[PDB]
Formats: sequence, structure tokens, C-alpha cells
Amino acid sequence: ERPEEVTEMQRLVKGEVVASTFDEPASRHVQVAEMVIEKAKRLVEHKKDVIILLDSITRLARAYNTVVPASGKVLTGGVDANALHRPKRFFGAARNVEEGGSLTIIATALIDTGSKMDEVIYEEFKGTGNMELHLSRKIAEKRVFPAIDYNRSGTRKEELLTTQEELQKMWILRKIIHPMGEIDAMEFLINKLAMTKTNDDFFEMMKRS
Amino acid sequence: MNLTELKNTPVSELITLGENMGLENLARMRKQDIIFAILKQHAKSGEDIFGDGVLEILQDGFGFLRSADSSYLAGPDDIYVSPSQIRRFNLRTGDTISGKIRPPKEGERYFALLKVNEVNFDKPENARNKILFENLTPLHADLASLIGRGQRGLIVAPPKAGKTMLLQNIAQSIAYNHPDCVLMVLLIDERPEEVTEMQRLVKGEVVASTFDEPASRHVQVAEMVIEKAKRLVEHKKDVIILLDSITRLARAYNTVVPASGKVLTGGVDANALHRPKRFFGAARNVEEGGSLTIIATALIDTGSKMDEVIYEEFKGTGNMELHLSRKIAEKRVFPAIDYNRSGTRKEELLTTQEELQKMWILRKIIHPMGEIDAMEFLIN
Amino acid sequence: LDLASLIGRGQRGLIVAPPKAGKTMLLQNIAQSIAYNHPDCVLMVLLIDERPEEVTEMQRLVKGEVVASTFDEPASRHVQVAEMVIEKAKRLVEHKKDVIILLDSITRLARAYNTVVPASGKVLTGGVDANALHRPKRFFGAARNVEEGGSLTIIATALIDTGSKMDEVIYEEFKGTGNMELHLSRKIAEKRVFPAIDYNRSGTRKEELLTTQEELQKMWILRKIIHPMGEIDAMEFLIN
Amino acid sequence: TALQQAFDTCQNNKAAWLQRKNELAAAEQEYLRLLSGEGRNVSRLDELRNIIEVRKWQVNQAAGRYIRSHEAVQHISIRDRLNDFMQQHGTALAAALAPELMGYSELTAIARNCAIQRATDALREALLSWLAKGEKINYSAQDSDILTTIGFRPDVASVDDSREKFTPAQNMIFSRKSAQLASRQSV
Ligand SMILES: Nc1ncnc2c1ncn2[C@@H]1O[C@H](COP(=O)(O)OP(=O)(O)OP(O)(O)=S)[C@@H](O)[C@H]1O
Ligand SMILES: [Mg+2]
Repeated sequence: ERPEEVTEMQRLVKGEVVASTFDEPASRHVQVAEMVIEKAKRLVEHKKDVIILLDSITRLARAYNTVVPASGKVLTGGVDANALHRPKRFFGAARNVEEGGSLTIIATALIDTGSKMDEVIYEEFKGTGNMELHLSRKIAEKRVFPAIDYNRSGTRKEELLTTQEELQKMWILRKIIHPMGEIDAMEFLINKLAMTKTNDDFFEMMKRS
Repeated sequence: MNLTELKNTPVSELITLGENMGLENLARMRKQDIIFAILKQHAKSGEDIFGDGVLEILQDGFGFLRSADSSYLAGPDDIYVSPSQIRRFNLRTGDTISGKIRPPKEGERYFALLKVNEVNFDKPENARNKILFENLTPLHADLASLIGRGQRGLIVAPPKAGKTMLLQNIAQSIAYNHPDCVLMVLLIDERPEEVTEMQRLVKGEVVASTFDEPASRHVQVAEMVIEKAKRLVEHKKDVIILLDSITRLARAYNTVVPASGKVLTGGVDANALHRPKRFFGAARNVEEGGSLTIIATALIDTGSKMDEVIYEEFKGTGNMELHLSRKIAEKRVFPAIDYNRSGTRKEELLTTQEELQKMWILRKIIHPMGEIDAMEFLIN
Repeated sequence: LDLASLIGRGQRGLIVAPPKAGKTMLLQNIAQSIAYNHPDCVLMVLLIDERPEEVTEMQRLVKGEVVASTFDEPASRHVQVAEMVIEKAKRLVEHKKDVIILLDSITRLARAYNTVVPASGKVLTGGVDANALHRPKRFFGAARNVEEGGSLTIIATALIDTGSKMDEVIYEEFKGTGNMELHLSRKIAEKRVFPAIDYNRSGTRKEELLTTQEELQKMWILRKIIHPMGEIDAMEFLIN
Repeated sequence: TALQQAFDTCQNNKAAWLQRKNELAAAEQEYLRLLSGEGRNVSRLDELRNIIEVRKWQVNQAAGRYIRSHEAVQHISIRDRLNDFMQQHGTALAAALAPELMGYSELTAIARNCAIQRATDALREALLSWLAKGEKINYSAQDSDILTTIGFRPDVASVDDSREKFTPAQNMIFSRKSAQLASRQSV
């Protein structure tokens, strides 16, 4: 990540933040990732809730690809077969331990970058995570933010993460949003939440209407 | 000792057994390495030791014993088997050994099998005269409705289409409707939470590999599970394989198999294409006793074209095809290539009565579902 | 071949074919299959408004009586022979005896009713009178099974894509009311088994967010069931 | 002699429903107390709402089971009192209702159930005419204590808390959540 972004992260987070710039080699990236994942595992071993925000898994996968020794089995775009094994483990460490504590990983991915490497990395990581969120450039072209594709996003097995009534409240919201266009849906949602004060207030406002 | 209960038990009391036995460096390595510490300490001690596992041969001569509860991974919990024992009991990969083993010594760092009490719940010399699968010609000499006995089934579905719950319900139906039959569930590169819920929800044993551990791991676990199925069907017990998914297993073999010099569409080679037919052929039919019935799952419209390529290559292999999307159902049921010819060829006009080799018996048939449609190709 | 294998006993059914598709000899084969397999059932071959030579061939190559109307006379003959055959069928029902009817064709009878029925002001797209609809509905629903003794059953014949517009409307309303409908041509098979109207309705909302089992209800099963021809697949549309 | 076991089952189901009500009330008041507080324990509030939902489902299930047990106790007591009343006055009832009764002995099932429904209708007008005086109806000899402890009708709370119904999907999800909560409590 660029140094100015690194220092902005430094100054805009309460928790500790670690970054390796593009100036430093890929071995630096992989060792930083190993340090972070090992520290997270050690902390969660003590029944601690650890959260890791990763930006980005694509660059980490590229660094692992360009640091791992070759194996003779290269995919399209120049991605080695066993190169992606290490990042997946890093992204597979996220779990909810029954003994105590949890390890949550929110890792962002890059798409439509004009690269075959990034596309291959996305395809190999597409069906892995259990929570997922798309953003789109064309929604941000209207400068309405956040540029979130509501219809195409979602979470799996959300039932265990919420109570009953608000679940079908959100289902009704999804049924309302789905026919609308994604830009239209986003602007509608922004306008509706603008005049409310709380998600519960928005829920009651939409169900009374 | 009783390795089954020693390994199956959780670490919560295995650790207490560890400090009670006389060990000091425990709760520090993986769950198999602490068993290796138990191995070394009891080798220092002395008492007759049982050894169980699924035997597998390695290319240079010595064999190992995979553990079902270990998700079929190689490690310190391996049973050394000498080539003499392999040749005297013509041992092949997949046998469930539950025999008498010996402590390690100078040269061998782990347990070594000395004799077998019973070969897969059968006497060793008694099973020495069993017919192999290949020379036994395939002939027939709710699981029952969907696939029955001896047939091969596959379920093609998109993501977020209830695949995991469908497999769950199939598993429970197998459990209570067919208690006598042996349940076996295999998962490929699935999420750890899904693996845990499969293991803790179904009655039968589950062998699963997560996406973190590499593709060759999936290769070896698939080989071990198919060999185990073959060696449980040899002594006339029926087994059902719950494979999820064939697409990811094909991906793993494609990304691990050495290139043959020629490439098909999707970056696949002939070896990775003719491997998966071995699993189906081993489950094609069983003759006199038991069965080997495989129900696999396949992924569609996942965003990458190679998985539709492998699906189209797997269109005709199975006999029962459970579809959850209309887009591929219409293609598989009604191929368009013949239509591409016919549209320009005008039903091929080869004979005035050539239309009586293409009928469709289109009855509405009754089932517990209730008055369901039916179709038939009378393609003479 | 056997009617019990295809049409069973007591339930109605249709077969629909395009022009130049092999109707006459298929009806012949069905006729002798009925004659040999079930000689007890009373054979009844019926023809409406077609060439006299084929009428003679039908009535000469079978054993049962063949009341038929060639294509010379007007449609009043066709309609009145329709009522008299249905009345004799009802009498045979009162006679405590099973009957099989091979009618050809119901599209011919339907549009004969259309061109003969008096005007009532209930016409629709294409000038199709409502009376010329539910009179054929009465005739087609008179083919119900006899629950007290014996079983009447009929096999229907319909023509499709004849270069006209009257036939497909009655075809789609038969589709709405059809019990079983054998098909020969290509496109109409997919039209029925995978309704394009339903597909467009679904696609208007794209992948509709059907909650819980509503998404899993739509199921498709292909079982390669054992058949005397050898491994004839059967495809079933499982719904909830 | 199954009536005593049925009474014991009704009693323990009532106790289970009452205790369910108690921890539901305790969780509710604790959640309101935490809401009154100024702490930022949002996750605590979310899991408290989950607890409220799970306990409400458990209370509904316990109330339904108690209602079923109450109905079973009433049915078995009515059946037993019916039997030891009919073993006394069967000849008199037969003499007063004879025609259809020896019609039953040799007529076909259609005539059998026609006579059955005629007799039940006749006794229906008989009861509705007899209840005109409406004197204080007393319980039986030995089942009076059981019927008094069980009561004429269940509690109003145990019936109004069961107005809401759950489809099998909700039943499955709440059973899974209750099992998870039981595992949490065990640890
Ligand atoms: N009969 C049903 N009963 C209850 N929930 C159902 C039923 N049918 C569908 N669902 C819901 O369907 C949702 C998605 O089902 P899943 O089985 O998770 O989909 P999926 O096919 O497994 O796709 P994956 O495995 O997550 S990629 C679940 O959250 C269920 O709540
Ligand atoms: Mg699933």
C-alpha cells in the first residue's frame, strides 16, 4: 500500500495497524502476513476475539506467487499451482471456536484491474468466504456512496446472526429493492435512511408504508 | 493399546492422561504429534498394542495406515508395514487392518504392524480367496427412490441452491431408512464450519478435506476413500458415498497431474479426464452381495467456464442426474446440436417414416410427491 | 404399443403431431395393438374430414367398426356424427362394457364447431366463439372413467403448426386441460416441459428471491429406468 | 390406572411452563436494566435479544405441551367416568335407545353409521333440553381431586402465549438455537 495511505491508516484507527509498502519486496509482505496470522492465532487461543482487516488479498497472493519456488505447473496469467496454497490458509484461519474466542477476517479483493493474475486469484477465492460484498465503479460514477451492490451482495447462514422479526424485515426490504436498478436501489436506500435516525426507525417507517 | 478410542477422544482428557502417564511436553504440537509422544513413552514402557487403520502402499515398498478420524492425512500416526507382510497377504490399498502391532525400535520411528487380527471385519486367511472388482463382471446378480441399489447418481446445482441441506437430508434418510447400509460422506475443499456440521449432524463417519490444505491432499484422500469403499464392498457390505463436489476434485487433479503434452479446453489433460471415470466404474455395479453407490455433486454457473466444461464432459457418465436449474436441464434433456443440424437440414428428410424412431411417452405419473409429470426418449 | 402401457384404462390422453409426421400408420399400429393385446375392449376408430381412401384403408385394416366422415360433405355431418358417437358411447357405458375410441382429429372437430356454431358475441382473438369452446369441453370431459364398473378411455389426435392460426389456440387450451400429451415435433416438447411463458415470468424478476424451500421445490430428476427397448430415461418435474 | 400418571405429567408440564416463564421474565428485566444503562455493550444487547427470542420459543413449546397433557388428562378422565357409568346404566340406556341399537347388530356399515348419527343427534337434543335447569354439576367419586387440581380449563397465560404459531422452518431454527444455548450453558 502507498505510504500516504499507510500513515492515514496509522492515524485513523484506534487499534494497532500494520502495513508494508510497495517499495519493500515480496518477502517483506509474506513475513508480515505470517506475523499477523501467527499473532492472531496466539491471541485467539486465549479465548480472545481477533479481527483482521486485510487490504488486499490479491496483492498478498501475488507476493506469495512471486516469492514461492516454482513447481512447473503454471495456470493462465502466470499463477503457480501451489503458490495460492499459502494465502488460502491465511484466509482459511477465520473461524468461530466453540471453546472460546473467534477469529474474523475481512479481506478485500480487486476485480476489473485489467490483469489476468487478479482475475485468476479472484476465481480461486470466489466461493471460499461465507460473507461477501460487491462494490461497483458505475455506482460510484454518480458519486453516491457507499457504492454497494445490494442485490448481488449478501451473507450465508445469516439466520444464526440475527433475531427473528428483523430477519423477515430485511427479507421484505430485499424484495422491495430487488426489482429496482442497483443505482436506483442505492439512491432509494440512501434517501430513505437519510430521513430516519436508526435502523429500527427505518424498519418501522418502511413497514408502516 | 486401543488406538481407536485413544485417538477419537478429545484432547481435553487426553492431555490429563498425558501428564498422568509421565509426559511433560504436551498440548504444544498438533493432535497427532502428542499421540507420537504417547507412542514414544509407551515404547519406553511395555504392553501389547493394537493397531488399526486403512492400509495404503507407497511406491518404494513400505506402507502406511491412514486414520478415518484424522481426515486421511499422513503424519506421525502411521503404521509401518513390511513388504513381506504385504506379499504374504497380497495386501492392497484400502484394507481395514485392526491387528497386533509392535513398538518402534532403532530404525523405525513409529508403530509397525506385526500381524492382523481381522482384515476388515473378516479373518485374514478366510478373505485370501476373494474375487477382485475388475475380473468380477458388473452384473446385477430416500436413497431407494432417487438412486436405488448399485446405480450412480450426480446432483448438479448452482451456488446458494440448498446443496448442503439436500445432502444433509439424504444423509439422515440413509441413516434411519437404511440402518444396515454403511454411510460414508466425502467432502472436497469445503469450509471448516461445513465440515464440522457434517461430522456432528450425520450418523455415518465423515472424511473431509478443507480448502486450506493443498490439492495433492485432496488427491490422496480421494484415493484412500475409494480404496476403502472397494475393500468394504469386497466382503459383501453395501456402502454409499456422498461426494461433494466432483468439480473441485477435478480441479485439484487438473492442477496436480503432470501434463501429458496436449491440452483440452479449460486447461485439462486426458489423465485428469479419465481418472474420475474410475470412481464411477468402481461404483458401476456389484454382483452378489453389498453395493457401492456414489452420489456426487457438481457446481454450475460459478463464474468460471472450465467448470461448465467439466460438467459438459460429465453429462453422460452418470445415469441419475438431479438438476436444480432449468438452464442446464433443458440442455442436458434436449441437446441443441441435433437441433443445429435439423434446423438447416429440415428434420434430415432421410425417410418418410423416420419420425417413428423419435417419440416421447409423456404420461403424468403418481408418486408420494403427488401427480408428477414424466417423459421418455423412444430413440430407436 | 399396448394401450394399457400408454393410455391405461379410464383416463384420457392426447397425441399431437405436425403435418408430415406419421399419423395414419401410428394410429394403425395403435389399433392392432388394442385388437391383439386387449380383444375384450370394444374397438372404435373414428375419422373426421379426411381423404376417403384413408377412411377405407382404416376400416379395412382393422377389425372394429369405423364410423368415419370423409372430407366431401359439410361440417354438419361431422358435428352430428360427433353427438351420435358420444351418445352410443354413453349407451355402452350404461351397457357395462369398456370401449376405446381412436378419434382423428380433435382440432378438426373443434374448428368445425367453430365454423358451425351460431354467433353469440363471445368471440375472441381469431373469432373463436365461447360456445365452440365449452361444447368441445363437454365432449372431452365426457371421457371420464367409469367408477362403478368397466372403464372407458379415448386416445386423442391433434394437429399442430399447420400454417394457420386457429389451431394453436385450441392447442394451448388443451395444454391447459390436457391429461397426457404425446409429442413428436421438436420445439413444442420444450414449449410444454419448459414453459416459455413461465420462464419469461421468472426472468422478469430475474432470480426471484424465493425464501427457504420455495427455492428448493423446483427439482428435475432423470432416472434411466429399465425399459424393454433398453435403458429409456424418464425425466420428472418434482415440485414440493 | 393411567390417570394418576397423566396427572403427574400434567403437573410436571405445568411446573416446566412456570419455570420457563420465570427465566423469561428474568432475562426480560435484565435486558431492560441493561438498556437503562449507558454502556456501549451492543453485542451484549444483541445476544440478549437472541436469548429473549429463544426463551419465548421455549415458553411457547412448553405451554403447548402442557395444553396437550391437560387435554389428554381430561379425555382419559372423561373416558374412565364414562366407562364406570355405562357399566352401571348400559341396560337402561339400551332400553331407552333400543331400535337403532339392535339395528347395529345386523345392518351394514352405511346403516350402522346412519343409526349412530341419528342416536347422537337425539342425545344432542336430549342434553340441550336437560341443561335447562343447569344445577351445579359436581365431579365424580375418586377423580374429583384430580379434576380439581387439573382444573376446568388451563391458565389464561398458558393459552394466550400460544397464539403465535411457527412453521417447521422456524421450529427447526429455534431448536438449533436452543441446543446452542444449552451447549453454552453447559460450558
Ligand atoms: N426446506 C428448507 N428449510 C429451511 N431452510 C431452507 C429450506 N430450503 C432452503 N432453505 C434456506 O436456504 C438457504 C440457503 O441454503 P444453502 O444450503 O446454504 O445453499 P447451498 O446450496 O448450500 O449453497 P452453498 O453450499 O452455501 S455455496 C439457507 O439459509 C436456508 O435457510
Ligand atoms: Mg451448503
